[PDB]
Amino acid sequence: MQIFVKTLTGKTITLEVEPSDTIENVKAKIQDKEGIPPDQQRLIFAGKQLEDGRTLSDYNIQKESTLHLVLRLRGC
Amino acid sequence: MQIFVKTLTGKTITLEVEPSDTIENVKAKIQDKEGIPPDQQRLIFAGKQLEDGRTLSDYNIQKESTLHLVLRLRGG
Amino acid sequence: GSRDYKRKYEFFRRKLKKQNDIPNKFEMKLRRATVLEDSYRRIMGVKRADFLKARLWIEFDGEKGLDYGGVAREWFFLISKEMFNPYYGLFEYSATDNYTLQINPNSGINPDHLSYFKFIGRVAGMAVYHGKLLDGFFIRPFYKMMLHKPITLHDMESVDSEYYNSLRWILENDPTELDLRFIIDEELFGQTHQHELKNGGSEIVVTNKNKKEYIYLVIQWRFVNRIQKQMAAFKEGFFELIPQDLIKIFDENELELLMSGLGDVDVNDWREHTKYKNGYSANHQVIQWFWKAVLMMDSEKRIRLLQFVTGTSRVPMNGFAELYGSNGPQSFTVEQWGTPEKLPRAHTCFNRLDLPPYESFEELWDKLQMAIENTQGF
Repeated sequence: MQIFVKTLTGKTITLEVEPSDTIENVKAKIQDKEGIPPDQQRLIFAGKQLEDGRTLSDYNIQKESTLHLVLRLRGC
Repeated sequence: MQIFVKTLTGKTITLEVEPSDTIENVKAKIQDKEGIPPDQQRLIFAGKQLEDGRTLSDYNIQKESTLHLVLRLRGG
Repeated sequence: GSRDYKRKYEFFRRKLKKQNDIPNKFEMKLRRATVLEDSYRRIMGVKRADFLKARLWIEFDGEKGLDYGGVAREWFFLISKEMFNPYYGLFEYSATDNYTLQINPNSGINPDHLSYFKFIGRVAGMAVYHGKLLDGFFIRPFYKMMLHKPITLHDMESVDSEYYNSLRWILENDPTELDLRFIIDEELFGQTHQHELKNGGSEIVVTNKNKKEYIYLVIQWRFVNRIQKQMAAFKEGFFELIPQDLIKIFDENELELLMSGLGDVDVNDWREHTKYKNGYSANHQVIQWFWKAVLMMDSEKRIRLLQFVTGTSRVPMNGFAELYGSNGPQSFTVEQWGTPEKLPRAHTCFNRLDLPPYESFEELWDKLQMAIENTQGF
């Protein structure tokens, strides 16, 4: 199933995934397309941060869902 | 002693001063360091503007005590 | 602001009037070392404020024959450095680690303050009247007050985010547990007066009943209540040059842009006052590429790089030598960190950029751009 990942600059990244693929895996796919390391990514779907351990299945992601990419680069 | 004067940017500076010594020449030591004419200086300790009519013993200034400088506006 | 802005501006400039009975020029002879007091005597001396509309003819320190507009641009710059200098007690930075300006509620320590605020108001109007810029940026609520717009909780977000979320929390969650009362404590020269927002003072404890009104009073107190007279004097000077009704075609963001422009950064200054860490030095290849990138950045991107590292897009009056962070003065810093496939990171509190040792300029460029562009202020 295709899903899209929207970045803060409205760029949309399209991915081919599977329900059993984990969030870590999706972030890996993102690294491949965009060069951003998984630890520097956060993914959001329906307003909630997605946990790396869990799969696309137990979050109700479906065909053509939109996820949001947030970069974790800044602190104090 | 060692005293601190905080300016309103947040720039604390540090003087070498004598408890005998009056506010006037404290201004002069500030005059010496950051080049601010003494007559243009308001000095403040414990929330009160120090009168050059008196002495830093009289104000009970103590070692590592903290002073506040604000500059004086001239007017029409 | 572009395009929509440019039309507004043209429409604005074309409405500005100047009377027939006004000299062709307004003459000032100033010395740079006393630019503030010399400018104050001259501008506050004028018989009619309208005289300030004639072409500025400025001469500094006896110098004859410099281009008029260049000197005027210099004057607006020098006079800004002085009027907004916190040392004088009129304006102050909105926080120890930011450099946006706000009226200092204690400005009255100089008895003449109100008259200086009118002077600044006039200078700000002269800038806008004559198509020049001030050098200094105010907090949003200052611009909203010029426009006669109410200040709200949301206006706090742009000034103090930490404070904002707390006020935000006791709007949604119950505040009773922690015995909060309608008391606010002001800090002044290391001292602490305490203030109560209403009569009855300390005894009232913040609950869900009084909750909203509490949040109100904190807002008016922090932004509005105690700088009324100062803001009225500034607005009075400013409206002697620019009609109040006409300025209202601009929202607060355009007004800021009208008065002060973008806030271009001095890159040479910045680079001169950078510290390096964990292996880097001014001569290190990666750092050479870094500054090459910054120099190849346009103005808004430079500003965004600066916000990304420091948490703010603004620079203090003394420039990058006088940068503060959360715990006192902190130079802009670049520390070697991570591996070349990482995006850069930032510790905003320490004005520190964690830059990977990228192995080509282009890779440094792409990764820096991606970092800056995909993080957001607000």
